[PDB]
Amino acid sequence: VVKPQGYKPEFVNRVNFGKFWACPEGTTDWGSEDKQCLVSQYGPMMWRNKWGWSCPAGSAPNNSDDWNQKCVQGYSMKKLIDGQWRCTDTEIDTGKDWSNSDWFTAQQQCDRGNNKVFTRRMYIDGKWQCPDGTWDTGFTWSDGENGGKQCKY
Amino acid sequence: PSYQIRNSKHHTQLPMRSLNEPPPMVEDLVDESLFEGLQGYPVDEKLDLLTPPGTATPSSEWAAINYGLTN
Amino acid sequence: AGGLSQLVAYGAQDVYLTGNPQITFFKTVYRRYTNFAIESIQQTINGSVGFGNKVSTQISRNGDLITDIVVEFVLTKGGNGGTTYYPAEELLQDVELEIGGQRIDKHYNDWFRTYDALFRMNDDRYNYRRMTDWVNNELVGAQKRFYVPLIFFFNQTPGLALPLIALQYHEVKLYFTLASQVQGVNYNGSSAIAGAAQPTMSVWVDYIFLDTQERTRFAQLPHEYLIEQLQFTGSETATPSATTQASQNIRLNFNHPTKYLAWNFNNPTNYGQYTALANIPGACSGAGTAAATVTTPDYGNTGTYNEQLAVLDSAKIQLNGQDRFATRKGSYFNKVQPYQSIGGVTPAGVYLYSFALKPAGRQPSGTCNFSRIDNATLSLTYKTCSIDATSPAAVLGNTETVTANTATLLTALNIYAKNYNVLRIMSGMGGLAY
Amino acid sequence: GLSQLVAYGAQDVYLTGNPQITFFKTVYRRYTNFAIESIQQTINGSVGFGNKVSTQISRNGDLITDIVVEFVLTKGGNGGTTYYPAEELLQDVELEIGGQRIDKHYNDWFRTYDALFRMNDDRYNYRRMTDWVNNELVGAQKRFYVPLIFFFNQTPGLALPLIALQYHEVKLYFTLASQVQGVNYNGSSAIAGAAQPTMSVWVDYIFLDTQERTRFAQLPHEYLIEQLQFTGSETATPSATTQASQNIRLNFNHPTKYLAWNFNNPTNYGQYTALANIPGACSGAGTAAATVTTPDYGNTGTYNEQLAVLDSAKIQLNGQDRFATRKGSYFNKVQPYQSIGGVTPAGVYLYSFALKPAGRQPSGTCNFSRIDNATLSLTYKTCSIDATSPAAVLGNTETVTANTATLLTALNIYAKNYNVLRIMSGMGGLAYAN
Amino acid sequence: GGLSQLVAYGAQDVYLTGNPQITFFKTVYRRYTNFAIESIQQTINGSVGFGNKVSTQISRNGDLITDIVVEFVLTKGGNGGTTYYPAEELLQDVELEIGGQRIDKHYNDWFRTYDALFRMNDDRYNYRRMTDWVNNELVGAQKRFYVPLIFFFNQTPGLALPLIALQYHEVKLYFTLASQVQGVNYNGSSAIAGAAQPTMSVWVDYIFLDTQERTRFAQLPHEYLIEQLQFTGSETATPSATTQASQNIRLNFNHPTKYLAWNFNNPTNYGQYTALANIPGACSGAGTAAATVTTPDYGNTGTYNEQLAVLDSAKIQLNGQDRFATRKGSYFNKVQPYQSIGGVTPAGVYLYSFALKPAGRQPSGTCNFSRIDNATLSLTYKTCSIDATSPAAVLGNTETVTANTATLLTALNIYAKNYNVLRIMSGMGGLAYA
Amino acid sequence: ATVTTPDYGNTGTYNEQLAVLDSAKIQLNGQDRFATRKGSYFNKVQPY
Amino acid sequence: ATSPAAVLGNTETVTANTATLLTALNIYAKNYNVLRIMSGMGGLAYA
Amino acid sequence: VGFGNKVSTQISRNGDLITDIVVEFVLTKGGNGGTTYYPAEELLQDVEL
Repeated sequence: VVKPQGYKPEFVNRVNFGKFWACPEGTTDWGSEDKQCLVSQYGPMMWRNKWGWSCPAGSAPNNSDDWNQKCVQGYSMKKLIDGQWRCTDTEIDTGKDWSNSDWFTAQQQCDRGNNKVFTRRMYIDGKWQCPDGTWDTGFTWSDGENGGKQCKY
Repeated sequence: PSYQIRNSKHHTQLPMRSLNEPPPMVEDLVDESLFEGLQGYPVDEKLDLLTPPGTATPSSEWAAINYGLTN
Repeated sequence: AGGLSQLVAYGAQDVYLTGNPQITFFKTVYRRYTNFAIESIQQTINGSVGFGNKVSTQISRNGDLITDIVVEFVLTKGGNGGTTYYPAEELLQDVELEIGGQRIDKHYNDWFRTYDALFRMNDDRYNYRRMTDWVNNELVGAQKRFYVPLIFFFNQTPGLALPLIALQYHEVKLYFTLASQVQGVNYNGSSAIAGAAQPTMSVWVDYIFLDTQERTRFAQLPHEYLIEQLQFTGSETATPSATTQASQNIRLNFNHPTKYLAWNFNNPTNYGQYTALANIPGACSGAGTAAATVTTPDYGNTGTYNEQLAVLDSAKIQLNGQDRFATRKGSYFNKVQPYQSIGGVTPAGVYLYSFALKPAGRQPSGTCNFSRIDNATLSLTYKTCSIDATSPAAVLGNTETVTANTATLLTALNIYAKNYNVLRIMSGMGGLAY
Repeated sequence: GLSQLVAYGAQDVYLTGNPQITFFKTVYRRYTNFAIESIQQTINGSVGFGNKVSTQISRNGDLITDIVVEFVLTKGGNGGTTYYPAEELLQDVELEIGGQRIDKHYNDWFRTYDALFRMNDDRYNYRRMTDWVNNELVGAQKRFYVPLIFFFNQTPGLALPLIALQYHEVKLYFTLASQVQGVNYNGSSAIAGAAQPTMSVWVDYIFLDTQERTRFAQLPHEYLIEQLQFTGSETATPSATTQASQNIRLNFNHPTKYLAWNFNNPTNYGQYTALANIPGACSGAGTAAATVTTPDYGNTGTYNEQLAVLDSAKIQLNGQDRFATRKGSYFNKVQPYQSIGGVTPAGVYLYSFALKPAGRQPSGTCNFSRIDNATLSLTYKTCSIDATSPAAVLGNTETVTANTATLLTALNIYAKNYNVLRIMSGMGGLAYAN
Repeated sequence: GGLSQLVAYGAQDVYLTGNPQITFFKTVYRRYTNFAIESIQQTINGSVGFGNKVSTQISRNGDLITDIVVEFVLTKGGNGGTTYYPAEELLQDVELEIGGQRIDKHYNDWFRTYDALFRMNDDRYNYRRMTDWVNNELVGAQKRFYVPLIFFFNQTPGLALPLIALQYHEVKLYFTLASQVQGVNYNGSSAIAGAAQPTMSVWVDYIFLDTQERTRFAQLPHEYLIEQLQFTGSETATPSATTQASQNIRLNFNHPTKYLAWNFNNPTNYGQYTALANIPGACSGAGTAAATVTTPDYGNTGTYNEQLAVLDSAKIQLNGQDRFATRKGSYFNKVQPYQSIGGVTPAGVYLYSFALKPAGRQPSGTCNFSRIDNATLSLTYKTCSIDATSPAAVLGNTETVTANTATLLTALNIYAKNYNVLRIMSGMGGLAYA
Repeated sequence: ATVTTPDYGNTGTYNEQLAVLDSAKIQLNGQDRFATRKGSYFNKVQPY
Repeated sequence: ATSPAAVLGNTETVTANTATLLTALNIYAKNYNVLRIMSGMGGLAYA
Repeated sequence: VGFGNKVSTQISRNGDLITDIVVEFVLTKGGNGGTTYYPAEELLQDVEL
């Protein structure tokens, strides 16, 4: 008899974007080192945190078993920016604020469609800076073939 | 750009050995600039399709023909 | 003296050719390959075979991989030599390719004719005709078995063989539509031929049998294949006339990284007629004599290279209204494009514009991703239909911007686009990426 | 359906990356330093019709490739009387290395080979080098060039390293036909005053520079080469009242690329089809003078399958069907379509065990050294058609042929296989005997 | 079935499938630099007309260039059969200049010789369709012709000319239009009253590179291994009725030469490389009462009938030493291209290759004439004793003789195709060797 | 009767011979979302 | 269209000559959005 | 296109931005001078964006 298999998540490797590394665009900046990028739509509630599983940084819990697929790829959180709990300009606020939703849908708020690794800067501090919740990648609108602006998850 | 972009490889009308017959390289198995009969992916041990450097899998070629390359 | 007198004369200019040599030519290394065998197996045809009927087959899981598919037909002649034109090709009106219940591709009799006209050549083209028509002056009542190869991506190369062994849960099917009428077989123009026989059909699939290590590999691993698909739409031709050069803005409703566009104008009445009829040898039924008519072709000689009888004066492709290339004459698409990109000869009335360096190859070589073009168009300018088709002096002695008065019969326009997609197989199932 | 699948929402965005190669800038490989020279060999024995002669290839260069046998003939009659006469003349050629037969070709093989594997203008140019193709008349004199087709005569990649064979000689033995049609005999009738042929054998030698020449001279070498296996047999001749059938043992060995065969009338070189009173199908065909017992020699070959004698065939291995029975037209038209891409004349058949039998690179073989019972099973057409009545021929059915088709009583079965020619310590021979 | 072949596995399979290296059932692809191709019209400086010299300059619209097609619009000055590749005849020559340096130059005769040797099958036919009238057009007919250029960058993407890297050098083309074109503005020596002047346009296919490739071209130095044509005209040692003339022609060539090519011709009639005769197609009106052997059937000027060729035999000497044994003209006409090209060369056109495959881009053996102080082509002509007006005299003649009209072939054209290096740096380009 | 003006009060009808759709399919992003079906599928079957 | 026999007895793939008058095409799509009301105000969450 | 008919067009995304739009019409006089008044303006009954 041959032993059955579970989710078996598919994870790619982070790439060199010039003086920094980041996860490729169809993927998310999941976990670290062994599992750096998620490819499939769900992944292994990575334990490393702060320590804590949420879920972690860029994915949110779903109502399932098989830890390997308990977080769904492509989300974040309200992430307070300046004085308002807005999603990043390139993110889509679902509307699931928290109070009007159950635990699973309350966490799945920003729908990071087409912006899983990089986003654009925001006119928040009056200076066009990297969103409060992300790392400040050195690229600009003049720089070609790199539409992402200061951002990384 | 930090990429070892090679020269072109077109279908030539003459077979050519790469002058490295004792170590059989894998980059010359898919190079159409030397062979002329047929083209196949290089099989590693236990009949595993080993993709040599420079070439790309069919899914990667589809991603490069639809979405685009990089810099 | 002799060859040595050349060999010894090594100079500075030779360093670029032979110094620090990388290769030789005098010993070929051949590449060891896996074991495989090819077996021709007949498939079951469901549904009734006959003119106008739709039949289909499900390709059995006999071998591990499949490639070449040939559909056999047995037809009889409903008239004498000169009445048919690639009738087996005409009969197979269309073929649909389905994997896992999903439509992968679809070819049409006209596509097969267009494809051949543009991409086959020399003795390949002749041998092809020998398998789809009567080419030895056969007479009425003659019986012949025809072999129509399919040209889906997997029917062209082993490199794209479909991994039936990897499709544990999915079937591969071919749906075949048989034409209601086939010229010179069951109909002479519009007239049915009393006593004409119904076709006999058989579908043959050439299967690849693999050894144990590779069969297992295919059965267990996911597989992705970069494949070709044919996009096609029929359009109404902005029919030209004696006093005018019609023009037409055709929306190119295509998607995907298109390798090339191809098109033709035709008289839908007569299969394969891409040009006007005329009273010049080979251009019409009875051409050259008293009995000549320019309402019916000499079917056996339907194809021609005489561009005078074609209707395209000029054309350009535009993307979102911007010119893709400068406007060129119809003869540019008919003669130069295929010269440059294919290397064969294209019949009048058949046109090509390639986006690819080598459109006939497997390897991508430049594409037009029409999925990114909101409004792609084809702009055609037609020739003036002023030539009296029944008078060779007018037909053979005329200019560039004109054609036959009978060219107004070419009211159909067929535009094709070949593009690249991905067929994925995983864990026993498969279908297309997009 | 409890297996794992992937949504692939952006699988391709994820799988992209940087360019690997650019199409617009070619790098040419630096090659070795060599030169090519055409050198005449000495032929021992008297050359003439029916004579056996031979030549030893002189050690003038290091490696050899192309070999051309020149013949000078004069027409013994007018245009229409000869058919590839220089091909006919070289009845056979045997290749001996170290005293061991490596290969051997026959005039009929050259005809079969050409008919099956050459094409387009190459085939025409070939004909120019072996026949009179511009309506030459009696007494016309021409030099013919018959290229040999041994493995080393087709590619430099298999150049024979005479330099590496210091203890072994390489020889060619050639049998000249006792009669050549339209040159010294018209059918069975000798042509008085016909001249004997002039013959010359040319070998194109490769001169290597020091580094490569030394490696060949000192190192052992293994060349993957192609050998012909052949034997003739009686045909189960069909007749007016019956479809003959025959179980033919295939006495072959080695990993065979393909089998090829033809039926013929041994009376007339190259006649693989029946004769008929239809244009080109017999001497005088189409006129009152037509005789369906003598071919139009200049037009001996044809693509009209109606005149062929094979209805269907299958090959069995170890007594079991290797593939489903297919019609003679499958072997004649489809196999070549799929495997060669040229056009094969009626009466000539192919069944490949290889993906690309026309090339050098192995692409699947049938190892007959591991097969206990290899049998070719043939079914012949009924010889009921009156060849003197074009209507009878041109309007016939799939299962019948000409009454004159019963004259095609000889069957020639050929096979090409891959062996290894090994050279070491100045000596060489085949890796395998069987 | 197929399994019965797979199981037949043993020792002789090891060298074919043991330790497999590649699988034929899986295609491997390469990520190529993204690019696009756009057709852009260049203008012409100077007045276009017969006998005029005009020129263009290729603008930097794209980054690299390849194909160039010169369009001409010509009328027929007579009926079908009066022209022969007239657009090819018209473009007397094209000179390629980069930075003011002459890089190369082609001649109308070269285009004809090149075609005669290197194009073939339907490539050749399609080519003819772009330069001539091949559908029996009549006087007054008008067509657009497309004459592709054959400079090294016009044959392959691999040599796309780097306009991008030539910041300070323009690429120009000088086109000389013949003062007379047969069947267009002249009929033999007579002018055709009312003949129209040609309309001309030069089209260049531009390659647009992506950012990364564009950058490399701008920053990196480049070198290309390219082809050049060397050419001089010589008088033929005209043979006669009573003698076999012979001639030693100095081969004033330099650089690594891929091959030599030559022909003999009648300067009056473009493309005439053979003698005229009263046999079908060999002269104006050949085969009938009106036949003349002073003027060709222009539409059938070319022929494969060697009996009308002038050359008996030839050899090439290097520094007074034989390079190869003397071979007959038929050896250069038929065998050389059999071996080296695979097409069919018309009578009167000869080839001698120093290369294994001269038809390709990759060098495969060259004769460097920069290291040969005195190369000579030694020609022996046939005796001009055959009365061309007597079909039998021609068709029944011998190897060493030809038509009395072969003495009209007073010109000898010798070409040499060689390899040089085009270097690009600091925005400028030019050749490495004189 | 005039086949240029409708019987306005009876404009609607179930007689499909007067309809113009032979067949249709919904294509998403360039590829068939379901196999092509006849106009009567969309008119009669879908709502059934 | 003026001949009942022509209409009533025809095939699946054909229609009336007067069917060419139906030149306008109306395409509708019914979808779901979210209407939110809060603090005395409201509107739709998505485009 | 005709009197009383409604026609329409979608602007392709050919350039990046759009400004001016000019509708061309070809009209003929059904009578002599003095019979028309800005007829191309009258003809374009309405335009909806």
